[PDB]
Amino acid sequence: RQFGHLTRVRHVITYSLSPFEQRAFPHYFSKGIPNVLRRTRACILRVAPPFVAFYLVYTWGTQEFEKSKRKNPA
Amino acid sequence: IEKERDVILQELQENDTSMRDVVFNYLHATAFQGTPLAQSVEGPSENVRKLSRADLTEYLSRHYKAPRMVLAAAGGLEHRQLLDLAQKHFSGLSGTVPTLSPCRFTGSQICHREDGLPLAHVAIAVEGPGWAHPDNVALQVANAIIGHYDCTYGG
Repeated sequence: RQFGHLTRVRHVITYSLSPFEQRAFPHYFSKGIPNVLRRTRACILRVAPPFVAFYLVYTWGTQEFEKSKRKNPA
Repeated sequence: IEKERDVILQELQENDTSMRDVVFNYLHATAFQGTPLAQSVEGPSENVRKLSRADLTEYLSRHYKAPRMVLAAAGGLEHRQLLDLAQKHFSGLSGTVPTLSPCRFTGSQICHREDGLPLAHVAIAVEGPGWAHPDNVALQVANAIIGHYDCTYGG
């Protein structure tokens, strides 16, 4: 497979420019950083809470294990 | 003015068929983007449906002026038969205007993808030097070094 016999296209225009005629990193800080946060606010709630529990189960996994080797009053 | 205003809009439908003229219209519109030269010659439909007698009056009132006009002729005549007629008729011309902005060049790509057609007219080009620049003589050769061909030459 290659270009030429994939599918159909009709009434579509494409504009584009050389790289040399534009800076590589414009608006990186200015516009990127909100887009980072917007990318963040759409994903954290479905990614973190597993790892949140993991941090806790990693915590309680040690403490209970830590106590068990410590003796009892007898 | 109103009749022709329909004639124009009839043609911008026609030039959809004039695929060669489509390309050069697109091409000039890219490299010279943002400048006046990116404009077409016939113009958008919109301005043709907003044009005025007065804008033409102003346009006429500024560009048609003797210091920026030329008369020329050839054939079985004499240069002095003619010189009186210009001194006769065009002597009444208004013989008295901005200059040029250097129209830059851009390297940019444009692509009007359309698979429903038989073929694809294509164009590519670069900066040209201009008129007075002498190396244009050389380039007209190189265009002819590569020459041309269209589906008919028995060579």
